[PDB]
Amino acid sequence: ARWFPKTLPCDVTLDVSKNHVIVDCTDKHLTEIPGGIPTNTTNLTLTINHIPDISPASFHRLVHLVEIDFRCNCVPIRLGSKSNMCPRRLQIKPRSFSGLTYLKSLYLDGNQLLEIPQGLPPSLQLLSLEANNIFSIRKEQLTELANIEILYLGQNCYYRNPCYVSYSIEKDAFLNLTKLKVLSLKDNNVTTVPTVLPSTLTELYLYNNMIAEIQEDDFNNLNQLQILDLSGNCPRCYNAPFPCTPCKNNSPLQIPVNAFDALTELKVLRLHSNSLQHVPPRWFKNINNLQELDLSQNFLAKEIGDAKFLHFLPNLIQLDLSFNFELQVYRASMNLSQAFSSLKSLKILRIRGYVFKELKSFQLSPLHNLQNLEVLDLGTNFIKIANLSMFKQFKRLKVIDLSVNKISPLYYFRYDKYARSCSCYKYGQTLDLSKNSIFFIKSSDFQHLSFLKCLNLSGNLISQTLNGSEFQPLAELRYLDFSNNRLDLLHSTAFEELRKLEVLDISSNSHYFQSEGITHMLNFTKNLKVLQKLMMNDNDISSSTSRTMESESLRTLEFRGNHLDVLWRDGDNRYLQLFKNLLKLEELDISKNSLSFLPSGVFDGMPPNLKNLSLAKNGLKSFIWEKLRYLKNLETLDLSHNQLTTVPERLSNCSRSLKNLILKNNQIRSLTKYFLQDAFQLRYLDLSSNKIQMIQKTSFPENVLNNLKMLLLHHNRFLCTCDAVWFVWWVQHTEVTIPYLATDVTCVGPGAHKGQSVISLDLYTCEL
Amino acid sequence: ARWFPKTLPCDVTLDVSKNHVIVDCTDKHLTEIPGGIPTNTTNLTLTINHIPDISPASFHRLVHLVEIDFRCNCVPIRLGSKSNMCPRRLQIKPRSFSGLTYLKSLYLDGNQLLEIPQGLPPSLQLLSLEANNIFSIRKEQLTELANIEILYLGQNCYYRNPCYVSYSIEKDAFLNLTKLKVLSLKDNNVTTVPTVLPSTLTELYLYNNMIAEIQEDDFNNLNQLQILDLSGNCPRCYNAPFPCTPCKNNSPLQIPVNAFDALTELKVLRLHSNSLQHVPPRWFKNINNLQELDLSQNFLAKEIGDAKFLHFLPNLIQLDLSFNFELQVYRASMNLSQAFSSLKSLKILRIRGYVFKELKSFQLSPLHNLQNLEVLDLGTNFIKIANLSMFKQFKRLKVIDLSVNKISPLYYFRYDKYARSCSCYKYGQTLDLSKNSIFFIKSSDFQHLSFLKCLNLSGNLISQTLNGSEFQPLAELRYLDFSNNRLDLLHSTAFEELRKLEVLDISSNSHYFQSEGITHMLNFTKNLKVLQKLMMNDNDISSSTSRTMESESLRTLEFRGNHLDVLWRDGDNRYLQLFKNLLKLEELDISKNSLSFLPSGVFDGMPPNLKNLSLAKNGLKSFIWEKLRYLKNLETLDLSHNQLTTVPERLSNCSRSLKNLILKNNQIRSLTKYFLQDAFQLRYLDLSSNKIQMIQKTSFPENVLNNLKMLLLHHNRFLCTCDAVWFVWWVQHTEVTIPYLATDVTCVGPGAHKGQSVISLDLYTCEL
Ligand SMILES: *[C@@H]1O[C@H](CO)[C@@H](O[C@@H]2O[C@H](CO)[C@@H](O[C@@H]3O[C@H](CO)[C@@H](O)[C@H](O)[C@@H]3O)[C@H](O)[C@H]2NC(C)=O)[C@H](O)[C@H]1NC(C)=O
Ligand SMILES: CCCCNc1nc(N)nc2cn(Cc3ccc(CNC4CCC4)cc3OC)nc12
Ligand SMILES: CCCCNc1nc(N)nc2cn(Cc3ccc(CNC4CCC4)cc3OC)nc12
Ligand SMILES: *[C@@H]1O[C@H](CO)[C@@H](O[C@@H]2O[C@H](CO)[C@@H](O)[C@H](O)[C@H]2NC(C)=O)[C@H](O)[C@H]1NC(C)=O
Ligand SMILES: *[C@@H]1O[C@H](CO)[C@@H](O[C@@H]2O[C@H](CO)[C@@H](O)[C@H](O)[C@H]2NC(C)=O)[C@H](O)[C@H]1NC(C)=O
Ligand SMILES: *[C@@H]1O[C@H](CO)[C@@H](O[C@@H]2O[C@H](CO)[C@@H](O)[C@H](O)[C@H]2NC(C)=O)[C@H](O)[C@H]1NC(C)=O
Ligand SMILES: *[C@@H]1O[C@H](CO)[C@@H](O)[C@H](O)[C@H]1NC(C)=O
Ligand SMILES: *[C@@H]1O[C@H](CO)[C@@H](O)[C@H](O)[C@H]1NC(C)=O
Ligand SMILES: *[C@@H]1O[C@H](CO)[C@@H](O)[C@H](O)[C@H]1NC(C)=O
Ligand SMILES: *[C@@H]1O[C@H](CO)[C@@H](O)[C@H](O)[C@H]1NC(C)=O
Ligand SMILES: *[C@@H]1O[C@H](CO)[C@@H](O)[C@H](O)[C@H]1NC(C)=O
Ligand SMILES: *[C@@H]1O[C@H](CO)[C@@H](O)[C@H](O)[C@H]1NC(C)=O
Ligand SMILES: *[C@@H]1O[C@H](CO)[C@@H](O)[C@H](O)[C@H]1NC(C)=O
Ligand SMILES: *[C@@H]1O[C@H](CO)[C@@H](O)[C@H](O)[C@H]1NC(C)=O
Ligand SMILES: *[C@@H]1O[C@H](CO)[C@@H](O)[C@H](O)[C@H]1NC(C)=O
Ligand SMILES: *[C@@H]1O[C@H](CO)[C@@H](O)[C@H](O)[C@H]1NC(C)=O
Ligand SMILES: *[C@@H]1O[C@H](CO)[C@@H](O)[C@H](O)[C@H]1NC(C)=O
Ligand SMILES: *[C@@H]1O[C@H](CO)[C@@H](O)[C@H](O)[C@H]1NC(C)=O
Ligand SMILES: *[C@@H]1O[C@H](CO)[C@@H](O)[C@H](O)[C@H]1NC(C)=O
Ligand SMILES: *[C@@H]1O[C@H](CO)[C@@H](O)[C@H](O)[C@H]1NC(C)=O
Repeated sequence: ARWFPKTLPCDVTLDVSKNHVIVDCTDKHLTEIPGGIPTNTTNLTLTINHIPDISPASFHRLVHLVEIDFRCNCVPIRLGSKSNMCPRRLQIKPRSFSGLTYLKSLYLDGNQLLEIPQGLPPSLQLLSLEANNIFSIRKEQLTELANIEILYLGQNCYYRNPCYVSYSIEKDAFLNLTKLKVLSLKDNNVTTVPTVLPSTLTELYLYNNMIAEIQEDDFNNLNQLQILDLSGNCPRCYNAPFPCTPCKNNSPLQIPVNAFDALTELKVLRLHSNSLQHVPPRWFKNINNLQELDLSQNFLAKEIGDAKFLHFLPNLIQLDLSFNFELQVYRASMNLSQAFSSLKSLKILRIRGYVFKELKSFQLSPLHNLQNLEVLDLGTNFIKIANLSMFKQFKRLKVIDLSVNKISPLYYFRYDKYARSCSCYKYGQTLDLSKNSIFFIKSSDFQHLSFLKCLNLSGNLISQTLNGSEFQPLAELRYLDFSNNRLDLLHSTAFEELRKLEVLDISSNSHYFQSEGITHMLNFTKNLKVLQKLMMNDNDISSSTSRTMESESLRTLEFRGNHLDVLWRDGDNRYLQLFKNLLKLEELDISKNSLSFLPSGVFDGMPPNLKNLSLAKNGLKSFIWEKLRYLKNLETLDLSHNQLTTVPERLSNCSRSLKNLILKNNQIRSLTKYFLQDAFQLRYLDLSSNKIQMIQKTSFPENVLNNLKMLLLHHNRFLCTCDAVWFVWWVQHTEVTIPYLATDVTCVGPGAHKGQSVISLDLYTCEL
Repeated sequence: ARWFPKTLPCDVTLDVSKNHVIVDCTDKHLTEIPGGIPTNTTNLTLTINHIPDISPASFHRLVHLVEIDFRCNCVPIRLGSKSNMCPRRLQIKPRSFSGLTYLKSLYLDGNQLLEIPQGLPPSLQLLSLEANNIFSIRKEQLTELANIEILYLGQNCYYRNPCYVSYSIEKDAFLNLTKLKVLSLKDNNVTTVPTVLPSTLTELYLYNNMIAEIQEDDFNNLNQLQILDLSGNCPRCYNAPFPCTPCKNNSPLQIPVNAFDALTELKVLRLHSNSLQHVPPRWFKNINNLQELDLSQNFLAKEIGDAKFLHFLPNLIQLDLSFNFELQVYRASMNLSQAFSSLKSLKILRIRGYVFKELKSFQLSPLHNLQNLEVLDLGTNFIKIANLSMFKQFKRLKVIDLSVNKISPLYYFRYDKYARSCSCYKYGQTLDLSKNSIFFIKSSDFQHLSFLKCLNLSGNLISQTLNGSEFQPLAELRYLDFSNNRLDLLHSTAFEELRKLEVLDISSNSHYFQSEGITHMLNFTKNLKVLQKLMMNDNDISSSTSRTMESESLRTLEFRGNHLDVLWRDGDNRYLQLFKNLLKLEELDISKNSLSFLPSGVFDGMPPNLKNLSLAKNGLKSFIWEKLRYLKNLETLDLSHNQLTTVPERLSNCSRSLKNLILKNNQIRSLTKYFLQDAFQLRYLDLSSNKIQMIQKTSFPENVLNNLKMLLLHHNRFLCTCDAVWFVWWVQHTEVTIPYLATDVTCVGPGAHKGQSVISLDLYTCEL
C-alpha cells in the first residue's frame, strides 16, 4: 500500500549497500528525458529511446551521477530499425556533463556523433563511443580525458557504418593518457598501429582493420599488455559471410620476428584471419606467460605438421588452429607435429576445418601425455573414418568433439564475435558424434569406451530396431542424446543395456511414428531403472502398441509436438492412463499436441506426484477446471497460447496446491465474480495478452493479490470508466510486481483514455 | 447497383440451367431458420448450426424444396465440439415434411434422433440418418419410405456413438422397399445380415459390425448387387488405432463357399479386416465380372503364395492384399503365386505390409505379362535389399511404389475411410523410393532405368557431394524429388547429367546449410538447360559461395524458409542480385525469410519478367511501395501475415501492372486518401484481418471497384458512426464480390452497433 504512486516510466532499484540508486529507462519509447527522476540517482540508463538532444537541463539536479548509459538513441541507419529510422544525429550542447563531478562511466555508443564530446568531467574513467561517425582522432580532443582508463572507439568506420576514408590518428594522440588501460579501435578502417601508445595499456584491440604491416617498434613500450588482438588484418576471405577485402598478392599481415619482445606480460594473443602461412618461433622468445593463442582462419595447414613455435609455449592453456584448410585439397590424414607434446599446460585444443578423410590413433600421439588436456575439438573436418576406440587413451578429457563430420560404420565466421548489442558436459566424459553419417550401430563400435558419461549421436542417420545390445560396452553412460535419428521402437528392450542412464533424448525421431500400422513399444521405459528424464518431443506420435508407459524412477517427461489428440480420440479410452504408471513423474510437457479439448479421464489418468503440467499451444477451447482436484500435487499449470474464454468460478474449489497459473495468450474477456476468492496458495498469475475489460475486487481479493511474487496483466482491453475505479487505484498504489506498467498496461477507452497507461490515469471526476 | 440489399445470412446461387435456387446456410451460427428465404428455394442447406427444432412453420412457404440438408445441428457428444456441446436432441414436430410434395433428398445425420422421422412425403428418394441414436429398425417405421432408393443408417451404434445393445432389424424390414438401391448399415453393432433384402439393391454396406457368420442364403436374391462391403466383421486388431474387438478363438468371418452365387453383377467386393486365413476359389465361381477386390488386413500371407482363386478373376482391375503379415515373422522374400499371371485385366496391385527382407527380380515374374498393369505398390514392407534394375521389365507401369522401406546400397488403419464429415505421376513412369535408407547413390544403382520420368528420393539419408555423375543413366528424367536429404552443394556440376530435368526439389536439405563456413554453390542451376521449377524451401540458407544463381529456362523458384535477412544484411550488397540472372523467372516465393525490412537494391536486383512475388510471413514492418516501379511485369504481390501499417498514397503511381494485391493479416489502421485512384489493372484486393476503422469514397473509386473480381474486407475494426455513411451504403448496394458479409464484416462500435453486421445496419438517424 504505497501512499504516492510511481508514474516515472523507468524501473527504480535501490542498492543501499553501494549507495546506488538505479534508474533504468531502457526501451521506453521516450522522446524526452522523463521528469521526476530521483535527485540521488547514481546510475541512469536511457538506452534505446529517441531523445534527440542533451543539454545542461538534462541532468541539472542529478549531481550524484556516477554512470550515464545513453546508447542507441540515433543508431546508424544500416544497424538500426527501418520502420523507425533516426532523422537527425544526437545533439549535445555545451556544459551537459561538466557539472557532473562524480561521473565515472559514459556510454554514448550508436548516436551518429561526428566528434568526441567535449566538456567531460575529470572524474571520467570509462568513455564508450562505438558505432558513431568519429574517424579522426586528434590529441587536442583527448586532453579532457586525463584520468580515462577504458576507451571504446570501434565500429565508427566499417561496412555496417562506413566513413568512406581511412581512419586517422594523430601522432602520440593517446600517449599522455597516463591511466589508459583498455583501448579498442576495432572495425575502424585503421591503416597503421597508432604510436606511441601509453605504457599503462593492459588490453589493445585493433582487429577488423586495414593494417597490412606491423613495425618492429609498434609495441616496444607496452610492458604491461595482457591482451593483444590484431585479427582480421589481411583476412582470409573464402566463404566470408560479410564483405571481405584481402591484402593484395594474398600476402599475410607482416609481423617482424621481434615485434612482441616487450610484451612480457602478454596472456592473450589473437591472430585470427591474418592469412598467415608460417608462425615463426622467434615471435614467442620473450613471451613466456602466454595462455591463449588464436591462429584460426589463416593458411597454416602445412605449419600444423611442423609448428616449431609450440616449444616456446609451455604455459599455453588454449590453442585454436581452426579453419586453416588448403582450398581444393582433401588430405588423407591430420598431420600434427610432435611439437604439440611440448604444450604441458594445454587444456583446450581446437582444430576444426583442417579437412581430412581419416583419423587414426597414432595421428593423436603428440597429445597422449598432455596431462591437463580437457577439450579436443576436431569438428567440421569431413572425417569419413574414425575408430572410436582410439579415445580409450583420452579418458582424462572432458569433451571429445567430432561434431559435423562424415563418420560412418556462428563463431569462426562471424565478423566480430565481441560486438555489443543496443548440454551434457556436466555429466562427465562426453563424446560428441552429432551431425555425422552413422547409419547403423553395433556394440564393437563403442569398445574400450566404458568410461563415457555422455554420448551425443544427435543428427545421425540411424534407422534401426534397437534390441538392447547396441550400446553394451557403455556401462557408465548417464546421458544419451539420440535426437534427430530414425529410431524404430519394435522392441521394448531398446536402451536396456544402458544400466546407468539418467537422461535419454529420442526427440525428432518421427520417421517411424509417421507411417501407419507399425509397432511402437512406448513401454520400453520399464527396464531403465535409474532414468530421471526422457525427451520424446516432435515425434508426431498418434498411435502406440503399449497402453501404458511405466517407470519407478522417471521424474521428467517431455512429450511436446506429438498427437495426443489422436491417441485420446473421444470414445477411445485405451490410452487415458498412458502416463499413470510413471509413479515418480513430477514434470509433464504435453504442449503442442493439438488438444482442442481434454476428454474425461485425462486428469484421473495422470501420475500421483505431478507438479508442473504444460498444456500450452494446444488450441484448447474449453477446460473443466474442477478436474484439477485430481492433481493433488500440482504447483505449476501452463495453459498459455490456447483459446480459453473463462477462468474457474472458484480457483480454490479446483486446486488447493496451485502456485503458478499461466493463462497468457488466450481469449479471456472477464474474470468470474469470486475467481481468486480464498485461493491463498497462489504466488504467480499471468493473465497477459487476453481481452479482459474489467477486474473487480470480488474476483481479485487484496488478501490473495498481496501474496503474489508477480501478476502479469499487460496487453488486455482495459476500459477506464468509473466502474474501473478500484482496479486503477490498486494498480497505481500496489507493491505487487506487475511488469510493463508504463508501456503495455493501457486503457483501450473510452475516448479520452484510449492509448493512455492506467498508471497515469486520474479518475477524480468519478468522486465529486 | 442493387436496390434491395441481401440481408439473409446464406449464400443464394441461381442455377438457371438445372432450374435450381440454392440457399446455403452452412456454419452460420444460427439458432433459428432465418426469415426471408426465397419461396423458389429448391436446395436448402442448414448444416452445422444450432437450430433446436423443426415444425410446419420451418418450411411452410418453401413448397418447391427438392433437398433439405439439415445435418449436424445436434451432433453426438463424442463426435461434436466440447466448447459448444448440444444440450438437447433435435425435436421434429408432426407435419414438418408431409407438405413438401417435391422433396427428393433429406439429410438429418448427426442430430441425436431416437427414431426414423415419420410423415415424410412419398416423393423421397434419399434419406440419411447417420450418427443418430436409431438402433432398432421396424417394418412399420419404413412403410412411409415406399419410393426410397438410397438409405443411410450407419454410425448409430459404435465406439464414437454407443447404443450399449446389439442393433435390431425386424424380419423383412426392407423387403417391400421395392425401389431401394443403396442400403448402408455400417458402424451399427449389427450381429446378422438382415433378410430378406429387396432384389433391387445395387450397393450393400455392412462393414464395421459384429457379424460373425454369413448364412449361405443371406444374399440369394440380390442378382442386381454391384457393391458388397463386409469389412471389419471379425477384425484383425493388431495395432488398431481405434477400439477393436476380434472374434473369439481368432476365427475369421465365416463365409460359406456358395454365399456369393447369386451375385452375377458384383463389381466390388470388400473383405478388409475379416481375419481371413484362406480365400476359397469356390467363392468366385459365378462372379465373372468382379473388378475390385479388397483383401487387406487379414492373415493371408501363406495364401498369397498359393491364391488359386485368382484363376477365376480374369476381369479384375484392382487387387489389394496389404497388411496380411504374420506377427513376429520377417520373411526373407515375397512369395507371389504363379496364379497372379492369370489376372489379365489387372491395373493396380497393392501388397503393403507383407514384411520381407529382400526383393528379387524373379519374385515379380508372375506379373511380367500382365499387359494392363499400371501400379505396383510394395510400400511399408521393411525391404532392406532391392536391385532397382529389375524394374526394366516394368516400363509399361505408371507408378512403382516402394515408399517407406529400408532399401539401402491413414488409409489401411483408419476405422471408416468413407466416413462423412459435417505429385509427379503426370510426368510419366515414376519410381517412388521415398522414406527409404539410401545413404549413398552411384550411377550403377539406376542402370537399365533410362525410361524413368520421375524419381522420388524424398526422405532418404543421402549426405553426398553430388558431382554430376550419380544419375547418369536417367536420361529421360523430368522430375527429381530430392527433398528431406542432406545434399552438400560443394560442386556446381550437381544434377547436370539430368539433361531433361524440368523440376528439381531440394527442399529440407538444411543440414549442410546450418553449419558455418562450408561451401554452397547456388550457381549450380546454370547447367540445367530445361529446368522450369526449382524448390529449395526450408533449407535455412543464410550464406552462399556464389553471388548469383543463373538460368535461361527457370520460371519458378521456391525459396521459402531460408535466411535472406542474413544474406541481405544491411551494408552487405554482395547478394542483392542473387536472382537477377534467372532471366525467365516469373514466380518467386521468398516468404518466411525473416525479412523485417527489404534493403535498397532488392527490387532493382529482381529478374525482369517477375510476375508473382510472395513476401508473406516475414514480419515486414515497413515497405517502400515506390520500389515496385522496378518490377515492370509484377501482377501478383503477396504481403500477407506481416506487420505493415500503411498502404501507398496512390497504388497506380507504384505499379502500372499490379492485378492482385494481398495485404491480409497486417496492422493497417486506415487507407490513404486516394489509395486506388486510377489503379486500372487491379482485379483482386485482400485487406482482411487488418485494423481498418473507416473507408472513404476517395480511396475506392467506382471505376476501379467495378473491375474487381473480389474485394476482401472481413475481420477489420469498422466503426459504424455517421462518418461511415458512404461505406455502409456502398457495402449494402455494391455488386462487387465480398466474402463473409453476414459472419465477419462487422461493426466493433459504437455501443449499440458492437458485434452487428454492417449489411444489417440502418443509419437513417444520420439523415433527418
Ligand atoms: C454392441 O452390443 C453389445 C451387446 O451385444 C454391447 O455390449 C454390452 O454393453 C453393456 C453396457 O456396456 C454391458 O453391460 C454391462 O456389463 C458390465 C460388466 O458385466 C456390468 O458391470 C454392467 O452393470 C452392465 O451390465 C454388456 O455386458 C455388454 N454385452 C456384451 C455381450 O459385451 C455393446 O456395448 C454394443 N456396442 C456399442 C458400441 O454400443
Ligand atoms: C571446412 C571448410 C570446408 C569447405 N569445403 C567444403 N565444403 C563443403 N560443403 N563440402 C566439402 C567436402 N570437402 C572435402 C573435399 C575437399 C576437396 C575436394 C576436391 N579435391 C580433389 C580435386 C582433386 C582432389 C573434394 C572434397 O570432398 C569431395 N570439402 C568441403
Ligand atoms: C507392416 C506392419 C509391421 C509391424 N511390425 C514392425 N513394426 C516395426 N515398428 N518395425 C518392424 C520391423 N519389422 C521386420 C521384423 C519382423 C519380425 C521380426 C521378429 N522375427 C524374428 C524372430 C526370428 C525372426 C523382426 C523384424 O525386424 C527386426 N517388422 C516391424
Ligand atoms: C553504476 O555505475 C558504476 C560506475 O560506472 C558501475 O560500477 C562498475 O561495476 C562493475 C561490476 O558490475 C565493476 O566491475 C566496475 O569496476 C565498476 N566500475 C566503476 C568505475 O566503479 C555499476 O555497476 C553501475 N551499476 C549499475 C547497476 O548500472
Ligand atoms: C576505408 O578507407 C578506404 C580508403 O583508404 C575507403 O575507400 C575509398 O572509398 C571511396 C568511396 O567509396 C572511393 O571513392 C575510393 O576510391 C576508395 N579508395 C580505396 C583505396 O579503396 C573505404 O570506403 C573505407 N572503408 C569504409 C567501410 O568506409
Ligand atoms: C439439389 O437437390 C437435388 C436433389 O436432391 C440434387 O440432385 C442430385 O445431383 C447429383 C449431381 O448431379 C446427382 O448425382 C443425384 O442423382 C441428384 N439427386 C437426385 C435425387 O436427383 C442436386 O445436386 C442438389 N443441388 C445442390 C447444389 O445441392
Ligand atoms: C608432416 O608435415 C610436415 C610438414 O608440415 C612434413 O615435413 C612431414 O614429413 C609430414 N609427415 C607426415 C607423416 O605426413
Ligand atoms: C578399433 O580399434 C580397436 C583398438 O582400440 C581394435 O580392437 C578394433 O579391432 C578396431 N576396429 C577397427 C574396425 O579398426
Ligand atoms: C548434441 O549436439 C547438438 C548439436 O549437434 C546440440 O544441439 C545438443 O544440445 C547436443 N546434446 C547435448 C545433450 O549436449
Ligand atoms: C540384437 O541384434 C543383434 C544383431 O544386431 C543380435 O546379435 C542379438 O542377439 C539381438 N538380440 C536379441 C535379444 O536377440
Ligand atoms: C511391453 O508390452 C509387451 C506386450 O505388448 C510385453 O511383451 C513387453 O514385455 C512389455 N515391455 C515391458 C518392458 O514391460
Ligand atoms: C518444474 O518442476 C521443477 C521440479 O520438478 C521445478 O524446479 C521448476 O521450478 C518447475 N517449473 C516452474 C515454472 O515452476
Ligand atoms: C465446489 O464446486 C462444485 C462444482 O462446481 C460444487 O458442486 C460445489 O457446491 C462447490 N462448493 C460450494 C461451497 O458450493
Ligand atoms: C510359396 O508358398 C507356397 C505356400 O503358400 C508353397 O507351397 C511354395 O513352396 C512356396 N515357394 C517358395 C519359393 O517359397
Ligand atoms: C543389378 O541387376 C542388373 C541386371 O539388370 C545387373 O547387371 C547388376 O549387376 C545388378 N547389381 C547388383 C549390385 O547385383
Ligand atoms: C515424394 O514422396 C513424399 C512422401 O514420402 C510426398 O510427400 C511427395 O509429394 C512425393 N513427391 C512427388 C513429386 O510426388
Ligand atoms: C564424381 O564421383 C564419382 C564417384 O566417386 C567419380 O568416379 C568421378 O570421377 C567424380 N567426378 C569428377 C569430375 O571427379
Ligand atoms: C560457379 O562459380 C564458380 C566460382 O565461384 C565457378 O568455378 C563455376 O564454374 C560456377 N558454376 C557455374 C555452373 O556457372
Ligand atoms: C502467383 O504466384 C504465387 C506464388 O508466388 C502462387 O501461389 C499464386 O497461385 C500465383 N497466382 C496467380 C494468379 O498466378
Ligand atoms: C508518379 O506520379 C507523378 C505525379 O503525377 C509522376 O510525375 C510520375 O511520373 C509517376 N510515376 C510513375 C512511375 O507512374
